[PDB]
Amino acid sequence: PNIQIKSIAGITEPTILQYFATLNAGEFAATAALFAVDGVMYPPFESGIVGPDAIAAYLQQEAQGIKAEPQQGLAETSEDGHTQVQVSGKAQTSWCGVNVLWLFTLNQEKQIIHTQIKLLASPQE
Amino acid sequence: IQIKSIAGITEPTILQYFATLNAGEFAATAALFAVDGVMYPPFESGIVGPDAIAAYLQQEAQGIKAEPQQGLAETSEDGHTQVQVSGKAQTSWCGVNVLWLFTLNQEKQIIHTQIKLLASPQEL
Amino acid sequence: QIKSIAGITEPTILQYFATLNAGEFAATAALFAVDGVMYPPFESGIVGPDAIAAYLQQEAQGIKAEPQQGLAETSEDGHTQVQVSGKAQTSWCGVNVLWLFTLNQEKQIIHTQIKLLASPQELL
Amino acid sequence: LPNIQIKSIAGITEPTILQYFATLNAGEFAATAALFAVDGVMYPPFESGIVGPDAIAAYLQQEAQGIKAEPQQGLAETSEDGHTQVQVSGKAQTSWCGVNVLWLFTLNQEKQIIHTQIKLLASPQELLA
Amino acid sequence: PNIQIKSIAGITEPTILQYFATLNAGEFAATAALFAVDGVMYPPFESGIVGPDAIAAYLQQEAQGIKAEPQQGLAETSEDGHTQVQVSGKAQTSWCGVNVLWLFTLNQEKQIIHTQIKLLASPQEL
Amino acid sequence: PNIQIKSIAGITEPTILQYFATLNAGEFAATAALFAVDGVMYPPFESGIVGPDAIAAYLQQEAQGIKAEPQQGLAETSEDGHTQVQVSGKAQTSWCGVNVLWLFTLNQEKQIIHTQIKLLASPQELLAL
Amino acid sequence: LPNIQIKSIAGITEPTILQYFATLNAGEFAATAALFAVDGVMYPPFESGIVGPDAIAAYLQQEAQGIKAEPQQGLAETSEDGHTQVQVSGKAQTSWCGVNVLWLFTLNQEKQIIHTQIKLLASP
Amino acid sequence: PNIQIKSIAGITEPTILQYFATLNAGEFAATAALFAVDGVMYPPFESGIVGPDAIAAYLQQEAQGIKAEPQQGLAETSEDGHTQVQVSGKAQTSWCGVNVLWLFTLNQEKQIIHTQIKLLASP
Amino acid sequence: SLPNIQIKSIAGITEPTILQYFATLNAGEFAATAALFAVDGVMYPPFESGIVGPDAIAAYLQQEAQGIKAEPQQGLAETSEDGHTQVQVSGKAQTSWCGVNVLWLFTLNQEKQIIHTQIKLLASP
Amino acid sequence: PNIQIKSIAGITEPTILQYFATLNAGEFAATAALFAVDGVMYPPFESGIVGPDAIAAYLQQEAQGIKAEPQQGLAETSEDGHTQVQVSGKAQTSWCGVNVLWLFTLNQEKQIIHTQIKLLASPQ
Amino acid sequence: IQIKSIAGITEPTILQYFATLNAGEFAATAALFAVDGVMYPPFESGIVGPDAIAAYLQQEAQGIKAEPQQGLAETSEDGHTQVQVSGKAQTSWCGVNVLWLFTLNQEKQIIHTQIKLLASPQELL
Amino acid sequence: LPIQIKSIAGITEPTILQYFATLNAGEFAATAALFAVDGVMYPPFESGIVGPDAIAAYLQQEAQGIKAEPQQGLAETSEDGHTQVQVSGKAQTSWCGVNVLWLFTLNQEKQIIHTQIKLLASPQ
Repeated sequence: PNIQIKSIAGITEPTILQYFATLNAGEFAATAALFAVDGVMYPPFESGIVGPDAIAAYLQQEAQGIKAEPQQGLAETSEDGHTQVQVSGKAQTSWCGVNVLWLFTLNQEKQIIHTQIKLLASPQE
Repeated sequence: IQIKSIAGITEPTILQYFATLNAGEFAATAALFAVDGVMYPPFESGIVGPDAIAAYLQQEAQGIKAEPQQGLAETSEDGHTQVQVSGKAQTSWCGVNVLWLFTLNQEKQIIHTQIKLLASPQEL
Repeated sequence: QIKSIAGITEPTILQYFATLNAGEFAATAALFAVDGVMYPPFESGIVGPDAIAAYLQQEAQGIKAEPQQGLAETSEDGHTQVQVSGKAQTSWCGVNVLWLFTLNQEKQIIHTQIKLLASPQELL
Repeated sequence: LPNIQIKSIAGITEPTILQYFATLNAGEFAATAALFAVDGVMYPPFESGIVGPDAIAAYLQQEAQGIKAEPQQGLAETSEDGHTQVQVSGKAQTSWCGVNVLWLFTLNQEKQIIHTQIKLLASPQELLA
Repeated sequence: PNIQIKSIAGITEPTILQYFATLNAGEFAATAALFAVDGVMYPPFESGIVGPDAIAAYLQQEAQGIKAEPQQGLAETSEDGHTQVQVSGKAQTSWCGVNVLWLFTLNQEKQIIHTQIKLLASPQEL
Repeated sequence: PNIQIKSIAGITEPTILQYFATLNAGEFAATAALFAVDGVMYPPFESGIVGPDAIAAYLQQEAQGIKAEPQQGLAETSEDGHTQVQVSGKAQTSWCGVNVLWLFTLNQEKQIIHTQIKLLASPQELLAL
Repeated sequence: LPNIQIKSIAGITEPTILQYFATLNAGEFAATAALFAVDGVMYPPFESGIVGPDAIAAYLQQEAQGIKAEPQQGLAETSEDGHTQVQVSGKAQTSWCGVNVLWLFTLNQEKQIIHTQIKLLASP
Repeated sequence: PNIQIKSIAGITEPTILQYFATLNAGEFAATAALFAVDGVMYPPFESGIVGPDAIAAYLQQEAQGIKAEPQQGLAETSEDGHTQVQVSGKAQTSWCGVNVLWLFTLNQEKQIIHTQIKLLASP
Repeated sequence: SLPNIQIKSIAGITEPTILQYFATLNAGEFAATAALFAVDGVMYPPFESGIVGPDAIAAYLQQEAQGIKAEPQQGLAETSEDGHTQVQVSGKAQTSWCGVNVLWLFTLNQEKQIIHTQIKLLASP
Repeated sequence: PNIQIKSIAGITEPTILQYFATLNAGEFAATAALFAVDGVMYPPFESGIVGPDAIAAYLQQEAQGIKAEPQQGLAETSEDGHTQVQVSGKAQTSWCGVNVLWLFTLNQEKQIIHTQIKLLASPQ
Repeated sequence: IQIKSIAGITEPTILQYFATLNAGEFAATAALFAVDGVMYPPFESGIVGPDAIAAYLQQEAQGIKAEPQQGLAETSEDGHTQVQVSGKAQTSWCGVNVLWLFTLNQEKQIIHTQIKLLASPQELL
Repeated sequence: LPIQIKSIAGITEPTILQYFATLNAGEFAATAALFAVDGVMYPPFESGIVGPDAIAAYLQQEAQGIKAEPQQGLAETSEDGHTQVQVSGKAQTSWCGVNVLWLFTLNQEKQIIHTQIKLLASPQ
């Protein structure tokens, strides 16, 4: 299946664009494949999910019907060769919509070692 | 906007090179290359770095649709990735069959890419 | 200096080819009537000199037309029909082309069209 | 990549003439020069007659930069010999100064500019004294 | 003489496997045999060599002591029943080794109609 | 043409034409190349030989004096896309000539998956009196 | 490269001024610009101030092409602070049209143009 | 009078272009004017010549026949606000041309403090 | 066929044994090449061990030097106190797939026989 | 300390003469200065030593009391503007002496990008 | 770190001349000369060939600091290069203003170099 | 400045191949240089010619336009260290050929001490 994604201001990291594109297409396999073997997805509020297999199972049930809408981002390369990425935008679900900051850390080979979402909103929690 | 899948190719950089080339994101395409990454177009000499590359693409690559059908990718001893991709290039005047070659570094940046036309006795 | 074309003396046509090869796309578009149409081979149909000049600025970079010969006819309405056959070489591919044109009474290009011929035609 | 805006000149449909203005406007001084016959002459308003396309492209390369011609309307005649006379009137602007202009052209049987001349037309000068 | 037949990732087309196998074992009459009667082998530098007989002579003198090491390749079937094959790898001669793209076009009967070698740039800075 | 791939009545599958031509020319690398990675040559009296490398090795030692003279063959296409081929003929070595049925099985890509030999009644078993 | 015509201007003997006109007329826009201080300002007519030689030279390259300055006369005075105030009057010709002009120049102790300004003499 | 000088690669310093242009057109008064009050001209071989009056004098009688043809030069500004200039080229006379290095040192105000010629030949 | 022998000029080199070394090499004629050596003359090819005597050398050149074209461009020659001649020649060795730049080293005895020759390639780390 | 600067037949490239003159004089800092910033001296048997600082370091401890005696050499200029130099002769250090081929490559600025040493003959 | 640039001078031989003299590398300086190259110092007669030149430099040029400020260069018809560099030379006993002249052959060896003293603080009373 | 000879069967002695290759090229100066200082060339019928200078001079006037075509030869080494060579073939001109036997005696340094030619034929 062919997938589409809106390009994200300040980001040309291909792993990051693919992460968003796959997610909005339902290809949770391709999304989880972007993680390294021991890569960790922390979603909002729930505990960390490890490895492509568990990650892709998590997405299959929970991440259906969410549309990620990243507007902008920044990427910096640390001393150890890892890449740190911040991306801001909106999530839209079938109930309501929120503002979101997505955090990624990629290895020397651009596999997602970990990613963490935080909502942009103050003690309504 | 517009990431077509390519049989046998799942490498995000490769899919996006063709995706961005199909839009007018010659800067987005260009950014996929390493700082000293080379783009040898067919018949011209090697164009070094994302800046030159995005310049080249802005004047010459307008109105071209790459239509990659299939590809294979292999990992060398040095960690580098070798990719071949085949398919069509449609221009306003004619459609040709094309082999795209790519070598990626350990960081998935295109170190070099080369195009070879598929066709026999065609002069200059 | 404006090369001749066997069988063709009609200035608008000589000027059409000469201006394209030298990349003078404003000159090329100026030959068209206000509502003149350039139908390139695979795409829509481009109206007016402003549009036409734009299109020629992006796609027709690197092109060389090589008309060999032509014919021309004058219709009952005062218009002039011109057929010019030859080769068009771009950085990808060279093709055998037949340019069709229709000038009005003032010798402005009302519309032009490009048609392909053959070359890879073995068959049994 | 220059934006190309092609005027459209009232009463003038002779393509060589529409090219002439189109070319000058966008800086294709080579194209402009191509429009002349081999021994064709361009008389700009103040200097002497410049001969042949090679010279004319030189002259236009250094002098005509930045210039915007704005031909408004025109007339044309076809002579007994097959030549075409053309008169086009309008404004020529520079970033320093704008005047009103009559461009004269003559074309040979082959629609090449044999000669073109510029004539300046009175602008707000008060002979009203 | 020890014969080492390597797989070629993505390539299972027997004529193509044979071409590489024969070259490496120095069976250049077998290599030539894979071509159509009017088949053309274009080496990288010299002009086109026509027919099995010429091809076999050429390989007898020039191709001695070469090792082709194809890595991977792709293929495509045209409408005319022909097969296009693109194979990429290294060719080593012990004086020098270069990276190469082999192109092949096979007719309906799997005979090589024409094959070309194209060199790929190696360390060539500025 | 000096270099020759002889036809075999009934047989147009090129893998098979090449199998016989290469055997007869001694080009055992070319022959072994026809087989898939895990292809098996079962010679008539010995156990199966697996993979091109082994098959070339075998043919280098045991098939040096050999002349296959295939006469005719047939082929069929199974449900799975494999091709079955039967080719009957004579095989002459320096020690003895026999009547032979060669069997082949080709994958979808026309590589030899397996081949077998089956001896046929010869001129002298036919002297059954 | 260019030959430099250091035209006399009645009333003006300051070389920076003579050279400002001379370099302009020879097409030497980088020479002209060099006459300014590092933070010197050229106020052309109608557009805003342009600061520094590089910027000035750049501006001159695109806009000043084709123009002959024809200064006729000028006057200079030295201020208490050691600066020099110069007015020069005359024409600026183009191939299409001539305007009368007043060039103003203030120079520093080191004969650099710290600023210049042009005023056209007319009233549109 | 209109004064002529073929441009000098790497030099835009006006006092320097004036010097050569005045020299060539014979205006030795104007040349001398470029010097500070105690400015020195060292011509080839002979001693210093101090101030405009002496310089003009000197130029009137010796320099009449010479076309200086400077081709290139360089200028840099020392810490003392002075400018140092090297200009190289040919000096033609009606009998013979030689290659020349001209040296100039300018004060803050761009007057020539001192200038020195040197021939490039080895007879 | 007796090969036609092409005695290409080599700028700076006039010693026939050296001009003929290349010329024979190019013609096949490896036996003629080998004859240029003294009885105990040594050919050190690149990477491999030294090879002694015309017999051994013609054997070696028969199997390895097939389809190589030496392309010597210039050279220099000096005569030592002992009457021997020291020659260096630089140039290209072309095969049908690739070329390298080459320095040939030669030492000739008083009788212009090659007592030893050594080749070195000019590239790589 | 007496310095002796021998001519090298066939070789007039100054960097190369300096390399040898310097080495034989104990001026390793100078020798090292001949190399580009990222230039490499490969000595025989050991691995490559990058940069002048390192190269001077190396030469200070290991290279004392070596006398290079180059005899003759050839040079070439490549398409890229680099120079390749091959120099042959003897290295002597009293206790034992060997025949040597020095190899050099210079950039467009005549700095040494890499130099290697190859030992030659006498063993058999 | 080594090899200072000189305004307007890109000729490596000249850069190397100054750098080497400043550090006491008279061997490196002398080596820039052609075999028959001449160093005319300002008061003495000309010194021929690298061996002599290094000798001269060993006993007269120790303690010198040359401070070239700028220079120019021209290529003559015969392919020779002509270089003029001006600046200061300070020794322990006194400083001077100097014009260094150089002539290079086609191969950028120094054929000859000459020193001209420029007028210093000499008041003309 | 390349010269060539067809391979001579049984001969690899380089002085001998050069003699023929120089001769056929017209390079009679080089042919003469193969002889020792007191080397003698006895041509057919005429008296012996001594030394390269005389030899080259002779060859300049008499050897013009003759192509030697040696087919086979033998070489032996005597007890004195000299080399005795016999070569047989044709000597052609554009009119008519004759069969020839060349004899050569070389010194230890492979210089031609003497050569003699004989016609093979019983006419005249």
